[PDB]
Amino acid sequence: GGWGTVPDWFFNMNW
Repeated sequence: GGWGTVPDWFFNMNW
């Protein structure tokens, strides 16, 4: 969800 690492709604949670 924020281009980071762990997956999320958008792509990868920033954190």
